[PDB]
Amino acid sequence: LYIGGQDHFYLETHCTIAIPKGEEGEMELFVSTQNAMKTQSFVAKMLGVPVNRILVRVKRMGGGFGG
Amino acid sequence: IIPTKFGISFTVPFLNQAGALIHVYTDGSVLVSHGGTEMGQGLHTKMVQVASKALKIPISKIYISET
Ligand code: XAX
Ligand SMILES: O=C(O)c1ccccc1O
Repeated sequence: LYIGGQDHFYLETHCTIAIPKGEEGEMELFVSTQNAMKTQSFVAKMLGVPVNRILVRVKRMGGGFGG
Repeated sequence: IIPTKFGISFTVPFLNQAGALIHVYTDGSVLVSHGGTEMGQGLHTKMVQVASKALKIPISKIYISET
C-alpha cells in the first residue's frame, strides 16, 4: 500500500521580519512560527552569538498545522 | 570643609519594592530583566556584576537588554 504526501496549505505562508538593533548582536524577530525557541537558537547559531541576544515574537499564524 | 548625611530609601514606604525576571537559555546564556532603568549610572553594569557573582559564572554569559 502507498499513501501520498500532503501540502500544509496554511492560508498565510512562511514569513519573518528581522530587526537588527546595532548593539551587541541583538536582534528582534517577528515570525509566523509554532517554534519560537528553535527559531531563536537557529538564528543565534548562524550569527555566532549567544541565545540571550535574540528575541522572537509571535502574535498569530494564519495556519501552521505542523508546517 | 563641609560634611553630609543623606537618608537612603523612598519616604513613601510602598515604593521600596523590586522585582527581577531571569531566564537561562539552553546554550546556558542568561537574560536578566529587572524593574530598574539605565540613565548612565551603570545600574545594568552593577546588575550583571551581581548576577555573575550570585550564579558563579563569567559576566560574558549574562545580558541585560532593556526594561
Ligand atoms: N485552525 C487551526 N487549527 C489547528 C492547527 C492550525 O494550524 N490551525 N494545526 C493543528 C495541529 S498540527 Mo502539529 O503536532 O504541530 S503536526 S498539533 C496541532 C494543534 C496544536 O494546537 P493545540 O491543539 O496543541 O493548542 O492544533 C491543530 N489545529
Ligand atoms: O523619598 C524619596 O527620596 C523619594 C524619591 C522619589 C520618589 C518618591 C520619594 O518618596
